[PDB]
Amino acid sequence: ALKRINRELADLGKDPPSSSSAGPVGDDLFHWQATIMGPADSPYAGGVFFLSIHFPTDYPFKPPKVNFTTRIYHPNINSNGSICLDILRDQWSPALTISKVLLSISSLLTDPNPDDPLVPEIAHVYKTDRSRYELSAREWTRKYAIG
Amino acid sequence: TIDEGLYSRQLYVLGHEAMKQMSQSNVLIIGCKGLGVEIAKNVCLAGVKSVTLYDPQPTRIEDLSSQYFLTEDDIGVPRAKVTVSKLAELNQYVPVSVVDELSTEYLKNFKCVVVTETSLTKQLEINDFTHKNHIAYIAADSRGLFGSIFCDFGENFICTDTDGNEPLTGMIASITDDGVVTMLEETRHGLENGDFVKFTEVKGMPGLNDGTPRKVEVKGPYTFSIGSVKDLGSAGYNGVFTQVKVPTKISFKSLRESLKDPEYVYPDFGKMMRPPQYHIAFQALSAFADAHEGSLPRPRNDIDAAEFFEFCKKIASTLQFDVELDEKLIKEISYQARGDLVAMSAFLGGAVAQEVLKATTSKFYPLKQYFYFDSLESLPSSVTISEETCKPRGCRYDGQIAVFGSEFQEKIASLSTFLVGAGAIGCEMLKNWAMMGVATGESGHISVTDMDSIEKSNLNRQFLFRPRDVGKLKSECASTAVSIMNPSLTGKITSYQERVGPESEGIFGDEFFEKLSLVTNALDNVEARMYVDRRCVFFEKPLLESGTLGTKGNTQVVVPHLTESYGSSQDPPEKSFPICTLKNFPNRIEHTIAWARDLFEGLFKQPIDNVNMYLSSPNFLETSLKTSSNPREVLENIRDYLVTEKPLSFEECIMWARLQFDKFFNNNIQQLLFNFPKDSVTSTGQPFWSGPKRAPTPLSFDIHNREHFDFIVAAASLYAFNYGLKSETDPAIYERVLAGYNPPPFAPKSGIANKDKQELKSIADSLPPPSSLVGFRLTPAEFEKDDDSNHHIDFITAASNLRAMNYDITPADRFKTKFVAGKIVPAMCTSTAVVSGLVCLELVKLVDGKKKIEEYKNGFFNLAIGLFTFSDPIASPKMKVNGKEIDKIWDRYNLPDCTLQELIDYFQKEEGLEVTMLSSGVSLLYANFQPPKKLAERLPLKISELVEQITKKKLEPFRKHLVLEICCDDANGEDVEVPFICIKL
Amino acid sequence: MQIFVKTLTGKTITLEVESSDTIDNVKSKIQDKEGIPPDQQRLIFAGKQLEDGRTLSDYNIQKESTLHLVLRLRG
Ligand SMILES: Nc1ncnc2c1ncn2[C@@H]1O[C@H](COP(=O)(O)OP(=O)(O)OP(=O)(O)O)[C@@H](O)[C@H]1O
Ligand SMILES: [Mg+2]
Ligand SMILES: [Mg+2]
Repeated sequence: ALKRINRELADLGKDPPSSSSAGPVGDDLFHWQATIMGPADSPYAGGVFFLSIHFPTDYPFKPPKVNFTTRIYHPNINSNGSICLDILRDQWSPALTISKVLLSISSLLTDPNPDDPLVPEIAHVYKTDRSRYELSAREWTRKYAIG
Repeated sequence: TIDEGLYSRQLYVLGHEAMKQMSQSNVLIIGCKGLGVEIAKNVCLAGVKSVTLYDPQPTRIEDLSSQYFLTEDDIGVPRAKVTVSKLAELNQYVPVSVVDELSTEYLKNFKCVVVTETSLTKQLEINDFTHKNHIAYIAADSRGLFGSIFCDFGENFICTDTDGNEPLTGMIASITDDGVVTMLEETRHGLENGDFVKFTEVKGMPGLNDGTPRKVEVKGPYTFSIGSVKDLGSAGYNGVFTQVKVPTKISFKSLRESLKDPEYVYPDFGKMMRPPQYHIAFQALSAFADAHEGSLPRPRNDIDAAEFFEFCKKIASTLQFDVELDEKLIKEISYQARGDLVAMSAFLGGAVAQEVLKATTSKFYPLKQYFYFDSLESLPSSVTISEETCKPRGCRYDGQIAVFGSEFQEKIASLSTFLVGAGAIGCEMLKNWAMMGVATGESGHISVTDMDSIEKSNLNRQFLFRPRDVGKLKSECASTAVSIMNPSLTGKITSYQERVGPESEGIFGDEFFEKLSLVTNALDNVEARMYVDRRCVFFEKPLLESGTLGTKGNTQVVVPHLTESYGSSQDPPEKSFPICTLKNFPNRIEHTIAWARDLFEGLFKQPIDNVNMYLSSPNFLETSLKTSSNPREVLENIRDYLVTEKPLSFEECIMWARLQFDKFFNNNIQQLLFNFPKDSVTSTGQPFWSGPKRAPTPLSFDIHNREHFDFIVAAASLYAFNYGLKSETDPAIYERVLAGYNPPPFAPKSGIANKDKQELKSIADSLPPPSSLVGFRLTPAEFEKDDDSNHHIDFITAASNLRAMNYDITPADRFKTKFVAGKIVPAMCTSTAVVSGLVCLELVKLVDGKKKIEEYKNGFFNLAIGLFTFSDPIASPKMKVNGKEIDKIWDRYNLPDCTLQELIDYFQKEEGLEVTMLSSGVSLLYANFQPPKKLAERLPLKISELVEQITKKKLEPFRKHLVLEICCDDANGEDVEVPFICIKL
Repeated sequence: MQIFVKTLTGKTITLEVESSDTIDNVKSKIQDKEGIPPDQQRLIFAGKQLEDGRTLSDYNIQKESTLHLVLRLRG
């Protein structure tokens, strides 16, 4: 557990994630605060989104608990920061690193999946009125994800 | 009329119909020695109609070797008479009687007949009658480290269930015209060739919805075939298939016929030539007993062994057995003829009780027909076993001394064990230890720890407890009961009510552990198992793990420096459903049950906690405004539960329950259908509500409907409990109050700055001040499945069934809802007995100090199919460090409480390794990539001081060591694993 | 003509393509340059996911357009 977590942390340190920066909170290895940079050619642009990662005691045999802290207007992310990611609930295997999870979350931010949504109203707006969805996403990422 | 309050765990293994049929069967038991009493105990706990005992032989001292209902005051009294009184107390629904004489015709009164400690002629006489009258006949025998079971249920036994697995069911994607049924994406049907299935909710092929079973021809992990469906239709879309289980006919042979041509059951495939030897050996034993006035061969006597071998030769010649007799094994059987071990008795008693249940309930696949077992690997080899040492000493341990000898008895009597948990396995382990004489010497001792209390449902498989003991601590009751069984254990047993975990290290510290000899786990969760395994690995103590699940069981042994630990193996984790599936799109009853549990927690538990915390913590609002993920939710909960919706009577509680019904079963569904209409399509043009997504429909409140009324009653009762009001159950008040209710209008909303903080502040200041409410608290609802008067399971069942009605899912009853929501683990008394027997058979190996890894056996078994298997433990992995052989698990570094710099220099100069990471507990003490200033501040500090500074908590006075995890790189930069560090404070 | 494909890590890959080129050909080029199997490539342009069997012109891709290469995840 501890050795695997430190190996992942060192791997992150050796090769910078460029678009991400994860590190332990204080000195606790089972609580990380990660940062994600919004994709440039998306409404979530010029934005900094903070995520909290809680490694379970049985890591890597149980999925880490990843929750958004910054408010985001996304069909697959609710108000509590819960992320509709398949690799975090039942598809988890002891072979996925935190860098892979961050890349998956960045891809999710790149394009939502409204056919299996978590916030039905946002998904409905996205499917029906695309321009209003874009405007709302830009407003939210300007109000919350900046400063 | 099954008392589900007592058979709660057993019904999940057998079922309602099985137990109903079981409660109409009579069981006769011939022989009341250790095996007979074990069988009777298991049967009585099972719940048969009644039990009758027959054993007129007067008691003898040696009989106490494995009979735990006999005391030294009963010498000279018939065993049945002195055992019936104690057996009658186990279960109040199962009368126990005694018969002084047996007549053949009398046997017609019983459904099953179990025979032990009976000569072969009498067994033949009994079987010749019980076979032709269709009476199940089971014969069991235990000789030292050997055991035999024989079953005969008649010529036309009907077995309804042959494996005990639930019928297989699944969701279909498409069925071609040629019967090719395909499962959904990434879904395995699991069917096997020749199975029968029935289809329902099939679109495009209505003919398959009739329900007639059809043959299955598996074509792959995702597809199978059913034959030709040409007439019914061309292609079928979606639908659900469910397996159908057909009864099987099993034909048994009588004992007289089966003696010549037996049909064996092999408990292990590594030794397949033995059962033919035991078949001759046991018959030779019977002949020898008949030829010496029922006197078995004396322990470790050569003359008797030779005579027994001559009898074996004669029998083999007579029966035309074309098998060469193994002289060593047969003479070993001769030596241990008079042995009587409590472990073997427990194992065979569990097995035979399960066979009795199979005979009565016509369930599971029975043994067919001979089952010969031996644990000869357990015979000690580090002590002297001979005629002089094994002769009886006129004590209650003669049955065990006849197998192990006096020196091994002295070794056992000085053990210092540590038992974790006091559940069913704990009770069986304590019984076995008391019978074996464990820790009865001057230097012996026993320690048992368990923080739980006795409950009604626990009495079904924990025979050391009685209804008068409900509500008391398990450890004290178990210790007192075992002290009663064996008086010599008076003062040698200590009972703790402490949970084994990080917080109890002040009690189970270095001093406590250094004196132990072995640790035995009887836990039911993986966290505690892992913790105890880590403690044993650190302290290098033998560990005995055992687990059960329904009729399945396993036992594992961990030996220092020999095998791997418990944590080196990974088990499948719990399945958690995606949040999106639960929140909006459920398709199975499990999803609705999980949603109902979440609703219960969010309605009756979390808002109450928030209200209580607001009235206690002076600075709760400010902390919540910037700490919680939804301060507005917390403020709204506080307002609603304090001022806005505070009930003044139970009528207001009923109105609130009605409002919540509308909120959760009528309005949210309308909103969802407004966002995604039933005719909407996905981005690819496919219909949205297709496949795993079922279109919901809002519910209209009908008071006459049962489910609606149940939900209203449960919600109102729980709300009244929260506010401490007087609830009621008469339907008249509910019907009167709900008649005058006007539903507020609701229309789905299409949607379409910093003032929000101002609104939050306005809400906050609108709340009453904490000073105005002193001494006022709201009682939260803590989930409790085992109580049927708190409306918890009732509410969960009602909510789950209502949501199932929303999505057209088949509702479940309160039984299945309690099983799913409560995470109830099915349990049986027979499985517990078997695992205890196996663990106690490994315990003697541990005591003897066996070194080779081939002499230990991890065991697995499934009693639903009569499967037993044993495999050698996995050796601990080795590694190369600095050109030396290091054990990955059982090796460590011992260092003083030196400074961090000194530790790094030691690892550099001694092991030639560069330290890159050093951590203790859950804190990162040192990392190679930290800024130089931090390291220069931390380098010259001692390890203890560094840990205290980083963890911000002083070390406890009882702390005597530190366990450090270190990751280091070699000279070339290649990562090399190293064992942990044991800093001595 | 020329197009740009942006990855999840901020990298920009320049490709020489024609408006008539199929999506399969572009995925083949991306596999040749980055080694990512086509089955795992999710190409996005102007908020629409490129589908196999079509051409760039079907998506109105013109001089120096920008695409996104993301992973395949559903649920
Ligand atoms: N960490 C622990 N430390 C000490 N005892 C424990 C620990 N975890 C579980 N136990 C005890 O282990 C025993 C487990 O036995 P068992 O599961 O049969 O009982 P139960 O959990 O009370 O019953 P049931 O599961 O049938 O509702 C219980 O006495 C439980 O108190
Ligand atoms: Mg309990
Ligand atoms: Mg339990």
